[PDB]
Amino acid sequence: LTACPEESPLLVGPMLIEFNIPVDLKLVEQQNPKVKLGGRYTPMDCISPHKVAIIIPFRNRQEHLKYWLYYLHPILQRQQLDYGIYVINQAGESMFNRAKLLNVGFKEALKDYDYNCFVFSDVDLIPMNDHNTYRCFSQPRHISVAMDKFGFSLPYVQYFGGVSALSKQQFLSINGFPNNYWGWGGEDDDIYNRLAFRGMSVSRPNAVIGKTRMIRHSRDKKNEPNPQRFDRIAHTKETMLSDGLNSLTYMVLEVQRYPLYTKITVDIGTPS
Amino acid sequence: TELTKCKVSHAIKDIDGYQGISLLEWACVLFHTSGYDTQAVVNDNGSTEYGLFQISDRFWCKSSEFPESENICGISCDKLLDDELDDDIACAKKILAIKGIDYWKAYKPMCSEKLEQWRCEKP
Ligand SMILES: CC(=O)N[C@@H]1[C@@H](O)[C@H](O)[C@@H](CO)O[C@H]1O
Ligand SMILES: [Ca+2]
Repeated sequence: LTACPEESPLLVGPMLIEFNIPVDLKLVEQQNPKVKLGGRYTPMDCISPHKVAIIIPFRNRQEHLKYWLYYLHPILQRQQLDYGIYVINQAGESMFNRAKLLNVGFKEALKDYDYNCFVFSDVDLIPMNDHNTYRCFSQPRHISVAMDKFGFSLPYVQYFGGVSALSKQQFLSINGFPNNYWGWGGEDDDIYNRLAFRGMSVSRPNAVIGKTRMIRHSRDKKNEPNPQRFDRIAHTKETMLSDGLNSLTYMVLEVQRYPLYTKITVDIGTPS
Repeated sequence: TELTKCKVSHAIKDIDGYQGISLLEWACVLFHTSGYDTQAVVNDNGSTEYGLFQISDRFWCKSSEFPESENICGISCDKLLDDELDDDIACAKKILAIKGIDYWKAYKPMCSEKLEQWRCEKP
């Protein structure tokens, strides 16, 4: 087999994304027989240069995961990626720490395979067009550029939340993501600041192909606005040196290999 | 209600230039303050912030949780959870005149550059 084409011949373009019909993973597995234990998939027809670990921060959103898996597995296979799905589950009752969980996913995924690309995706975002490739580019890639939540548009040019992708080198170059953001908000802006400080610019697909749907949900009392977020993002240049991959610590409570994904439950401590 | 940037910009005209803050800067500040949600309610260390401008019951409006607040704006915090922005704006102007723009923590870090994107061209 030879290299997969630059653009996949399997793409269909725009897709209807609805969260009406309940999902059944047994069925999802039935429809995706090529996905191997742990949610790994590698094309058999060609060789993909995109070895992608897809990292999903997570806490008590199984219904969301079902929909995510139902839609993403067929898309990712169409995109001809050599990928693995990782759900990083936060144990405990401390406020949600999205960035820290993404850092754990990076370290843990690397134990399974020599991934060269990392897609970081909220569990409630589904791309509406499969030309929006879930892989890495020469510059950091922001993927969920036109979420319905923001009226199918980018809320501000510095926005790097939702779904993004960084090659292993790009991630390493910014000392990964911050571990000190507890509660909602700002951690994605901090990441944006890091990329900028390392001289990188943000690559994005246009607003049409970047259309993305957000599964609706009620406020998560376990993820309230972080009171310190505005201060923290003003010091990224200095704190990115001492808070990141190099200061990441956590305890693995359980690694679960399911047919559609790997779920790692971790204890990431408490606000320091 | 989750408003749009242009809906907000059109509603806060009387605030344009007050204390030297332009409409672009406000569109930016309000997006990062409440996500343009007129019904936003956030707790912050023993106090609650309300509406589009996230006006706090600590000093500015009167809430049932904290009735002896200075209530500097002379208004019930529930009046800041509707879509009639005249009183939200009136109170913001008092905050600007008394405390200044830095009451809004989003201003300095998120609204110090790239202001053009915040312009509403819709008449
Ligand atoms: C400092 C802060 O709160 N930044 C948030 C960011 O975390 C979030 O992803 C985005 C979209 O909701 O809105 C910004 O205002
Ligand atoms: Ca009002």
